[PDB]
Amino acid sequence: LEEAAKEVADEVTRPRPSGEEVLQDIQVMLKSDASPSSIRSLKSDMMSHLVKIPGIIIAASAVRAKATRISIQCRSCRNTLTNIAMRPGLEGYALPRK
Amino acid sequence: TVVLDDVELREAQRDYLDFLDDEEDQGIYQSKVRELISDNQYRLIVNVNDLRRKNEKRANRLLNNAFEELVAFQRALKDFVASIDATYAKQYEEFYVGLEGSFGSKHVSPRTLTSCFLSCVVCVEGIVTKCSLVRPKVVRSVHYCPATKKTIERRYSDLSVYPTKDEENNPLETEYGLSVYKDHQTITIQEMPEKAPAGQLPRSVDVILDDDLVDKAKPGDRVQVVGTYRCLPGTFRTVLIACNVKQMSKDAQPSFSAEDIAKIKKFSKTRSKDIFDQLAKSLAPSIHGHDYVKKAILCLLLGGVERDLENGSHIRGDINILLIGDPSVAKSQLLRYVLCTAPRAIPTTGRGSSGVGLTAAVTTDQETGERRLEAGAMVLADRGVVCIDEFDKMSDMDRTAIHEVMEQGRVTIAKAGIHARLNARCSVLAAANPVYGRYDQYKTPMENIGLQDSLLSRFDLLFIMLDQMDPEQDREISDHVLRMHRYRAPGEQDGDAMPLGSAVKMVSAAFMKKYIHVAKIIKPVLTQESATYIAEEYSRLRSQDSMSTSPVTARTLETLIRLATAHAKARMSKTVDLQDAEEAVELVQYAYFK
Amino acid sequence: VCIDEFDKMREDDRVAIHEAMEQQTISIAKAGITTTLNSRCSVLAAANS
Amino acid sequence: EIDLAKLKKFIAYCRVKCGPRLSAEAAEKLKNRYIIMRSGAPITVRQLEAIVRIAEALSKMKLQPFATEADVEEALRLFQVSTLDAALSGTLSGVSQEDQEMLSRIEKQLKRRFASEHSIIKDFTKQKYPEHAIHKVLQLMLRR
Amino acid sequence: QLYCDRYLCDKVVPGNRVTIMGIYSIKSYIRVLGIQVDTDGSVSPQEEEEFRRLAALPNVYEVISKSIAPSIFGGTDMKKAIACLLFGGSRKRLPDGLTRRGDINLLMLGDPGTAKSQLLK
Ligand SMILES: Nc1ncnc2c1ncn2[C@@H]1O[C@H](COP(=O)(O)OP(=O)(O)O)[C@@H](O)[C@H]1O
Ligand SMILES: [Mg+2]
Repeated sequence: LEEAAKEVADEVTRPRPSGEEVLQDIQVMLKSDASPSSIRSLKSDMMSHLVKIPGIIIAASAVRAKATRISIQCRSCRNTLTNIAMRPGLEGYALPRK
Repeated sequence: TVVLDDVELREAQRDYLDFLDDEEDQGIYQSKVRELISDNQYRLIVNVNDLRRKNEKRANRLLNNAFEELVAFQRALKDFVASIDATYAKQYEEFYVGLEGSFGSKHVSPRTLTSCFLSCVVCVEGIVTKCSLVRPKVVRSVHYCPATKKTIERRYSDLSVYPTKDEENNPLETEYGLSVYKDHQTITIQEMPEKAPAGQLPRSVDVILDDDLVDKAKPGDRVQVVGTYRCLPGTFRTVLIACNVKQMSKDAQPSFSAEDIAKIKKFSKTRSKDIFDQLAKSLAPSIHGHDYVKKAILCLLLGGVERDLENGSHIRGDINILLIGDPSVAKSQLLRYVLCTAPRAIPTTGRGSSGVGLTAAVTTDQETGERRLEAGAMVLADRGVVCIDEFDKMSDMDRTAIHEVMEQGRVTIAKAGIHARLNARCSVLAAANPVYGRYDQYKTPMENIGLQDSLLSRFDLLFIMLDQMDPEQDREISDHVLRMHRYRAPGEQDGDAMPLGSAVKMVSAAFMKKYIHVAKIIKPVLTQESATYIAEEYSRLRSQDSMSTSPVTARTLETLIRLATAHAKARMSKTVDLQDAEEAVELVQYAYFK
Repeated sequence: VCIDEFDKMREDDRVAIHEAMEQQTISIAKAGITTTLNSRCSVLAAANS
Repeated sequence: EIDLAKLKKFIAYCRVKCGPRLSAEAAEKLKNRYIIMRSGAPITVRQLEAIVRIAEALSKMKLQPFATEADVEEALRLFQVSTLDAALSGTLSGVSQEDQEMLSRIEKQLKRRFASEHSIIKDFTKQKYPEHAIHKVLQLMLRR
Repeated sequence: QLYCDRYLCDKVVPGNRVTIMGIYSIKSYIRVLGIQVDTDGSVSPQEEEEFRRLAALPNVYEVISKSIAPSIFGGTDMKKAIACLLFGGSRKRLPDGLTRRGDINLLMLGDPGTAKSQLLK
């Protein structure tokens, strides 16, 4: 859906000014009128399943930066693995074996 | 694996050199480098729009890829300087390029500085809060190996690692002269506190300064810096590398809309004399009485005009008012009005800001054990307003530190081996309940709280409000209070109250805020008539001083001058007026005489 | 907000409750920006001293 | 009598549905009464607003968009019970002309003595002075 | 644990009632994808009629006072004060846009031995 938003946005705004010609990614945020599911009514079944729940926020973190696209270099061999996507979520990283 | 030729870098460097080759054209950049050479500095300034005009493609290339393009640019600049003079180029190992001009999307604020701008040029505008000490950063270290009789070099740049042994473990001695070092300071910027929502969080951005850029900034300065926003080595941390810094004027201007200007000019020309009184009534309409106090508060907002003499004087235009009165009086409500009303204000308690307190303070980082000069609440209020509540509860250190800013408008700190002299020129509205309540009109105003009488001398005005049990007056206040209680919005059915939302004749606060901002731009000067009139009034007040608040002194004279100057702003008069001094005189007489 | 032994607040809490009752808001100052948290809550305090 | 949940449901329902205002007749009744307490005195403008909110709370029970003079009378009755409670609490606490007077007496006696620390405090406490009043006077002289 | 990265992030402050659309996930957290904020506010006819009935009662003040805390011993118009706190005043908006607290705050000083902890509970 995001890629669809990317293309349709581009062609709609195809003649961008100079410098603006570079296309930027789009966050296709979502919403719904469906009834929120109670937080207590949550089980492992809906893992990796879209859920809508109510709530009240107790704490917030600072606006930090997390890496989506990364590239690394083999320190000795110079072998470079470029444009590695890092999965969205609260994960760390993954180093190649060699 | 040795790079031989970069045609892109080759052409890009040539394009800059052609741009710098400003002889067929007006000579603006050729003159600049000539002036730079005479200046003996090594950081040229560049307007981006000139590059756009001469080559839009190159400018877009620069802004989208800041790092490599600048490296080509610095290459061209050094080559161009060497063309004009080789030896002067040989003085410096390198040269630097300062950007300037308009940036459509890349001109942002720390609030709006998104992660998307990484590797792009960005012109971040904001306010400095924290500054680190100047430190010499090593960039290129030369070593000598007596065993091999061989010299070895290393460059760090973006890249324990300090080499000390040859591969054969020969000792290495560092040629300190040949090694390259550069002063390097770090500061932090935040959004301008006036234009920032209370709901959102701080967005602090770290800035790196090097070479001449190091001490071209201090805490509590409104600046815009153009630089290359970059990540850091490792989820990552991100910092901005400065390419050029400039301290914009803190006054700025009320751009807003011409409609606001027309409405202001229309309203001002409607009743210029009554604008002062009308504003006062509409200043704090939720509170009945204390009209003279409202007049003074308006005078505080508009303030005076600083006068600076040949002797380096900085005779302040700011006004400082102290309010004392029993609890359950609208003093606190007055401050809420001023915060909502003032153009550039900031609240604070008797404690002051956490850790830093009222004025600045030195704080170790505790994440790396690194000293940081943190601006305080007072410093951020420079050329603005500060509202202090529970002013009696000020700490003794702050009770001393307030003296300097009240007198000189600048706070100094040499402690922790850290030297700084910050600007804190800020009209201050302080308030404090009397101790144990129950003010007595027999002791000094100091004795009811305790201020040493230096602060009372420093404050331009002191107003005392007492909880008099007059049935008529209490009826007037209470009837006003209940009228506010009974008041309901035109659109409502007397039913439910306002929703509990997550978000947070009489003129509007915003329009008033716009007008005082416009009035603050106005610079009313003195009139010989009013100067003669006020001088007689002061001498009259000296004659009144025979009778036995503080006695009239030269402090009171200058206080009246600022008050007339403030009223001169209130009517937008380009000069002071007898009305201005006359309003100030009665105001002062009301303050010292009940 | 039911508060048993309201006298035994923390000192920072004692600072915070001032604005809270006076404004129904908790203000946290981080340098210049001072974020605000709405607390339009009634309070039932209890104490002994 | 009413269920715990039912009371909660009523409380939420009336709150979200009704924020009562003050009727003009009830308002002037309170106004004259407020002046009487001031002349009799203590009552403050903060207490006036607190009484107003209590009256709104009372009328919100009956869901009246306006608060009656009887509703004001109910609030003043409860407030005056709190005011009598406040008088004895101020007697307990010592927080006030008499408090001002004894603090001045404490200041004068201390100046007579001087111008251990525990012994001084205990002797002042044994002279029919509160410890909090002694501590307050100590803080003030340090500030002064 | 909620995880908002792009423009969805930084749209909220702690304490707000909101409704999130996201993905249940475990490392146990949410990959949030959409947010709705209760920027204002958040009833069967029978409940309405009951509350209309109850408010119309002449001794609704007295019954509410007595009915709330019969379990506790030693209550006389403290129950009334607890009620009025629960009902609360009107969060008035002043003509010039300022606001006054709609709440009422009560203090129960005196004997900790008395079972007011039950009353708070
Ligand atoms: N002249 C007045 N007109 C209207 N309200 C007043 C007046 N004097 C006091 N008040 C009331 O006092 C309350 C605020 O008191 P506050 O300023 O916090 O006390 P202090 O500043 O002495 O600590 C407001 O609710 C306001 O209604
Ligand atoms: Mg106050």
